[PDB]
Amino acid sequence: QIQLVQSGPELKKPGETVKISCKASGYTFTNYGINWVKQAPGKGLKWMGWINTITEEPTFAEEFTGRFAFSLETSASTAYLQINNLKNEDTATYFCARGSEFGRLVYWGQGASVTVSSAKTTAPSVYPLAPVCGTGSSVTLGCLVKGYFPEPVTLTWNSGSLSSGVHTFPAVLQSDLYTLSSSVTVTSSTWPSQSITCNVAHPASSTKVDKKIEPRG
Amino acid sequence: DIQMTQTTSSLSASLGDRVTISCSASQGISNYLNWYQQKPDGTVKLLIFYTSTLYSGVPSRFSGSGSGTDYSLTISNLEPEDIATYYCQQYSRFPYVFGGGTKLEIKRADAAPTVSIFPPSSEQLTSGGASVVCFLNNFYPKDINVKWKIDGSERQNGVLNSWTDQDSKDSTYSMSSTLTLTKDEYERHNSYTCEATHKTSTSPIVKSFNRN
Repeated sequence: QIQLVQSGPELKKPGETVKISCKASGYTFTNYGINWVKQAPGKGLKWMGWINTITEEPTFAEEFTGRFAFSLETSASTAYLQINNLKNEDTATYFCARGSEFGRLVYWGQGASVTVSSAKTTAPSVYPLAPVCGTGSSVTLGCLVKGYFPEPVTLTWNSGSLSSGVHTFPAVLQSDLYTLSSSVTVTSSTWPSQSITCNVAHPASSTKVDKKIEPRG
Repeated sequence: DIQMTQTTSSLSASLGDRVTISCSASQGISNYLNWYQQKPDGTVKLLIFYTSTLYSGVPSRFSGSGSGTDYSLTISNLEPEDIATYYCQQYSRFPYVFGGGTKLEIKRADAAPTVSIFPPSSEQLTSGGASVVCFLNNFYPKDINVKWKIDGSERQNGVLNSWTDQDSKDSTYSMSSTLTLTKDEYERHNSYTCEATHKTSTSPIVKSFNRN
């Protein structure tokens, strides 16, 4: 039952303040300290520091002194991470892990994503990608999801009934907005015989876009 | 503070074989080193602590050794659920430092990429946009280059690339190269090609179309 539950994702502008919580349960909170680990998107793990749950004393690393602060409320068994004057470099996922003997980090949290950007919430523009007017045993279709914010987005084919032969590519940033694409490869006899529909859901803007791939002509 | 460097960021090996991950330290850390596993979904769990000792719940196929400045994580036989990124962590001195990380990937036979080019959607053109998407699916190894030629001229600016992780089933890779540009820039030419240079072929794979 020992688990660490953090807060949800955060969307902040450059210069603002963010506070990340870390709910502890299943054990006596004052028995172990809490660590904080930073991970920039596409990069490795970086140990920020830890805080003693008895003395409330933080211990920061090299590149985490000045704008960072560890705090906790023992009456609620929750540790807090705070970053002041947010910068673009702070855009990362922040983990919390319970400290133990032999200097190990155990019972990690699910991580709290923090995105520092000036971009507003934008619904994705979903476009269908049909192949050129022309041959072959298989045919590849595509679906473009362009210009949305923030993450995540969910893309399915034919409401899930089409799972095999699907390649959904990771979102790529472009002018403070995300862009995603997906490809599906099926036999040449099933399309345009059956209908291939692209399903894109963006919960951040409550958007559910269906998009049939129609042949060019 | 101590610098922890894992000399190999990427590592390929077949399933069922023995794999070893090296972890070097700038100074002696007296066997005070731990190992962590981060699954592709993001979850992090402890595997080995104090060089050799396994953690509770960790399969017996895992093991750790080394002393002084050089340490290693070893899997007797590689399993499909072991495909993840492994980080080493020292704790001899504060502050604690993680390694660069080593991503484990499965080795397979070389495969030629299936290239597919897609002209701008008619719906996108009505909004002033014109993204030329080029798919390169199911290939091996991971290394591959894409070249965009427009009317015979190489286009290097405005290219958006995305690579997927190693495929769960056939252990292949895929890339999505998009040529993002406006409708005006699109209607200035007509010959849009997508060249794919790969290990499996001496001559590049070309996919093109026209605005005809």
